[PDB]
Amino acid sequence: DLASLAIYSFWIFLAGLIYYLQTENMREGYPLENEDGTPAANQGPFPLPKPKTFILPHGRGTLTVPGPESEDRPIALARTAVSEGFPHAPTGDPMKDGVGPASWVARRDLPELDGHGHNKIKPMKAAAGFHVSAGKNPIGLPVRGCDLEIAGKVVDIWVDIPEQMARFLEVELKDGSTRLLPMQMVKVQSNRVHVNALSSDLFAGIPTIKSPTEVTLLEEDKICGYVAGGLMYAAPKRKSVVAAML
Amino acid sequence: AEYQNIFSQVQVRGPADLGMTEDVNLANRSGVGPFSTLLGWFGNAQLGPIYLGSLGVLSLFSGLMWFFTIGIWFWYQAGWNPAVFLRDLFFFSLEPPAPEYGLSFAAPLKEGGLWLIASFFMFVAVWSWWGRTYLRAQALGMGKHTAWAFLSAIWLWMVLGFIRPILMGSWSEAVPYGIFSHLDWTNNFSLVHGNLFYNPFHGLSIAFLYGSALLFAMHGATILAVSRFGGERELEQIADRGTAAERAALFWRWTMGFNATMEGIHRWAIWMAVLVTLTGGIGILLSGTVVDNWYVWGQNH
Amino acid sequence: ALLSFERKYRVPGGTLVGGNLFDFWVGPFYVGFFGVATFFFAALGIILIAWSAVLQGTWNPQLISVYPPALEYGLGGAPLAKGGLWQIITICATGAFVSWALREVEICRKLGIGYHIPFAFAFAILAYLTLVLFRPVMMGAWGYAFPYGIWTHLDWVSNTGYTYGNFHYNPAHMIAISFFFTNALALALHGALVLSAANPEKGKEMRTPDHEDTFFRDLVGYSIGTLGIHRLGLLLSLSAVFFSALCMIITGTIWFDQWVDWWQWWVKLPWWANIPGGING
Ligand code: BCL
Ligand code: BCL
Ligand code: BCL
Ligand SMILES: CC[C@H]1c2cc3[nH]c4c(c3C)C(=O)[C@H](C(=O)OC)c4c3nc(cc4[nH]c(cc(n2)[C@@H]1C)c(C(C)=O)c4C)[C@@H](C)[C@@H]3CCC(=O)OC/C=C(\C)CCC[C@H](C)CCC[C@H](C)CCCC(C)C
Ligand SMILES: CCCCCCCCCCCC[N+](C)(C)[O-]
Ligand SMILES: CCCCCCCCCCCC[N+](C)(C)[O-]
Ligand SMILES: CCCCCCCCCCCC[N+](C)(C)[O-]
Ligand SMILES: CCCCCCCCCCCC[N+](C)(C)[O-]
Ligand SMILES: [Fe+2]
Repeated sequence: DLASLAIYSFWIFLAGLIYYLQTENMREGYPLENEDGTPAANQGPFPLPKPKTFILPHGRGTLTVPGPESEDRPIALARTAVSEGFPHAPTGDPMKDGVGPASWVARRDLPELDGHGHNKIKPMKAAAGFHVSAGKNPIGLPVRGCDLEIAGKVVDIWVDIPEQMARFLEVELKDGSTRLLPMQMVKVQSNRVHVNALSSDLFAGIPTIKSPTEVTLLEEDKICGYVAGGLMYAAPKRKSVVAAML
Repeated sequence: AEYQNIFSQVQVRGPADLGMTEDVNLANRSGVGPFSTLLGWFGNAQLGPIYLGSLGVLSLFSGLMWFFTIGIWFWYQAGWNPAVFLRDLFFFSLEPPAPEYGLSFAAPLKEGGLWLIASFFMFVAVWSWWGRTYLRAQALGMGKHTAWAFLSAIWLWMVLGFIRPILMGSWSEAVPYGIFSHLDWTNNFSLVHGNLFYNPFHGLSIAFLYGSALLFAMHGATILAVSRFGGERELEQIADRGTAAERAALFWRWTMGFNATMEGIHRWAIWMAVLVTLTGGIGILLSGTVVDNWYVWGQNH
Repeated sequence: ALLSFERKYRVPGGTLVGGNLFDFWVGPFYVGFFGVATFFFAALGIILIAWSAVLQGTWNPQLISVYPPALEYGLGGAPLAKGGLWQIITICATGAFVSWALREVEICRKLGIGYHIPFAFAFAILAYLTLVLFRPVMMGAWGYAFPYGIWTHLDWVSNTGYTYGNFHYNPAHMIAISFFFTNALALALHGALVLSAANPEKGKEMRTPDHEDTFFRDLVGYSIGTLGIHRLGLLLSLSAVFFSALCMIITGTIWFDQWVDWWQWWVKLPWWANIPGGING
């Protein structure tokens, strides 16, 4: 019967499509490794896809995936048990060493570029014509950490020019240098910007940028990694919901 | 408390973005429209510019004409009285030629002919817009992924209003233009074909429709969960993987044993959604042409 | 077995219950207290489904069907083979789902990411719970819930629908369908747009966000942006489920008749209500 042939053919197609989709999703992270970097014996039933190459614009090279793993930085974690499957503990300071929820990836140390080859993110000082169009303007507010102590003041908003959005707040610290705080990790209130992830004492340890006017993907990953890592690691200094709504 | 990044805290605005040029004929691009602070709380505030080449002009003309043919019949059915038009708007209906007309265009204007003209206008409008999704990608050197995905949606529409009627020899087999009446037709179609819940392709379509809301709930939530690491900048994350892509992949690997890549999840996405209308279209095309009663077909199986 | 970049994330911490006791992985899967809770609730629920299969006299996937307590029981307990078994499996199901969401929260805590995925899953759990708990309790009987069986829950959908005529006429169901349809449209479109930019015409350089924005600007005169589309996706799918749950929790509790008749409130509005003509005059 025609409808019978059709549904049989469809399940054959669908089995094929799922094989394609899953192999396609193995272009990053595979081969799988044992907890000490050696190739794991069990690689599962799907093979690696043949390589594809992305030609990256403006002299950024090419990306060929699948390929050798790019991570080669030291990972400061001790094994906790001889058997596979258990946590690997921080050997030093997890926030500083860049492991666990404070991890970062060694992304390219150049800024992300817009379609016209210009820096995507720029301080609003330098972004001609950009201005706060709605909402509480945070520039000028004190920034309070989770220990309810002031860590600095917002001296600018760093803007994504093509998407026209606030990506970071530039915060000036007690010694006069600044750090960038991820916008989606701060709370702009009427008289303050509150950062739940970080106590005041941790603001100086935020990774710095090299140029005052641009941020590289590598810097962004270290900043965002560090700040999110504070939800686990700054938890001792985080005052209660009770203490803060007082 | 935490910030969930569902609505922006502060909006920032700058000079209007006119876009990339590539091989777009710039003469055919309009000016920038207004900026909306309302939209800006959720997405981009900028409206415009839009490209309006000959194909865009034809699509808009035929589409407005489609709306006009339906509109004038509704106004007629309302006895040209504004108050009757507003109370019965959802009840009016532009109906196909009756079965006796088969596939001919000899149907009286008030009894099928107006429906035929409306269908012509919608056919030209949809196919013009399809051509346009292809050509706007072409002018920017982009892959034709949108045009192909749009073809799956067009498949269901084509089966319902043109291909299955033609195969069945009659325009009465197509759908009316009316809010409640197209709902009535949908119900009646299941009744007539021995309950569509037994149609294997309607079951699949449903699985992919539920699947689409499962997967966009999952993907949207994952990206906003890692937007704190620039997760929504998916193209650079594909080009040069960051911690947003790693933590996104590892949430799902630790939750359900397997995961995607920043590029790969968009293939799961376009296929999950495309398969809704692809399976749906086959399901309807077989109904009446091959299978008259899906319960009965289900028994011989 | 770890992904090439995974080791640095497999640290201690993030557990909501029992400190480090359940803080480990079995292969790729993370366990945690809520990992063992999901295994218990899932296993017991499945064993009780198998026992209902035994009592029904069948082992066939298509035929196994666990039924709610018939209406006489109201909201009281029932003998195991006559609705009791459904009641216990429902407890197991709610427990396995809530545990899965809470397990996801522990994984979010270890990875330092936002809690958006467990939060979104809670909407599907609440939709299930509308059909199984909230609407039955508000209606006074567990029998108004659905059977746990592949084809029998479809029979339930059909009969329930048709008790109120063509269920298409439920206004909240209409809104729910609109969000499902728009969600699938948006999904197709987003998948297509990121892929058209990452995979341009053969031999060209990889496109950028700017090109995505210009494609959609050229086509429809607007671009919601890369943040906005993910915001929109989560909102369309979640609103679809919210209105689904809404359309059911009102059906049988505050509306009892043919849903097509609801629409007559607009027609009977005094000023146009009696004008001859149209469809309703
Ligand atoms: C929403 C309104 C109705 C309803 C209406 C319909 C309609 C109408 C149809 C279905 C269909 C399906 N329904 Mg239902 N269904 C309901 C509630 C449920 C519940 C539940 C716990 O609430 C479950 C698990 C299911 C499960 C299922 C699937 C077996 C099937 C395909 C759905 C799909 O792909 O989803 C999308 C999700 C994914 C793609 C993720 C993968 C999930 C897999 C497919 C689920 C397998 C479920 C498993 C067999 C259940 C047993 C679990 C344990 C092993 C005991 N339904 C409610 C009561 N359902 C379709 C069908 O063909 O049925 C015969 C169909 O046409
Ligand atoms: C009593 C009624 C029957 C029934 C009868 C039917 C019938 C009849 C059909 C379906 C179809 C479908 N049914 Mg059913 N269905 C029933 C019960 C269910 C239940 C349930 C109980 O929960 C569910 C979840 C579903 C779910 C579904 C979907 C999976 C599927 C529609 C897919 C879609 O995205 O189409 C929406 C997509 C389109 C319509 C494509 C539109 C594309 C065009 C090009 C758009 C042009 C727009 C135009 C120019 C105007 C706007 C322009 C402006 C500028 C904005 N059905 C009951 C049992 N169902 C359809 C199907 O595919 O069959 C399997 C179908 O024909
Ligand atoms: C003949 C019947 C009537 C009708 C009667 C009904 C009835 C009755 C109901 C609906 C409901 C729905 N109908 Mg209807 N409907 C009709 C025609 C249609 C048409 C159409 C094109 O004709 C459409 C598009 C729809 C669309 C819809 C949806 C809006 C809605 C289902 C989604 C939902 O609730 O998700 C909610 C999601 C869930 C319930 C899933 C929960 C999943 C849980 C949390 C997890 C499961 C995990 C699993 C067990 C684990 C598996 C492990 C495996 C190993 C993988 N209906 C016809 C006219 N419709 C349903 C509704 O609104 O529900 C509230 C409903 O009850
Ligand atoms: C809220 C919006 C949408 C959504 C979102 C969503 N679903 C989610 C998530 C999200 C965000 C998850 O994080 C979670 C996930 O991990 O996904 C992979 C999940 C999930 N959505 C799933 C399914 C699902 N979602 C659905 C719908 C939706 N999910 C909406 C469309 C549907 C349907 C029918 O539409 C289904 C089938 C699961 C695959 C997964 C959650 C996994 C989980 O909780 O499983 C633990 C349970 C077990 C291992 C087995 C327990 C078995 C029981 C003891 C017995 C249960 C019997 C049952 C009650 C009846 C079964 C028979 C039916 C035929 C009636
Ligand atoms: C779909 C667009 C509708 C958007 C309306 C939502 C506006 C959110 C307003 C809250 C402003 C943000 N806030 C609190 C930080 O100031
Ligand atoms: C009969 C209707 C034809 C519809 C088939 C649509 C397939 C869309 C496939 C999307 C993935 C393919 N691609 C090239 C665009 O990436
Ligand atoms: C003012 C006019 C509003 C009426 C629009 C009618 C929408 C119902 C469309 C159903 C058409 C189905 N179709 C295309 C396959 O024939
Ligand atoms: C195109 C979407 C298909 C929807 C059905 C979803 C099936 C998910 C299958 C998971 C298979 C991947 N795997 C083997 C590694 O687990
Ligand atoms: Fe995405």
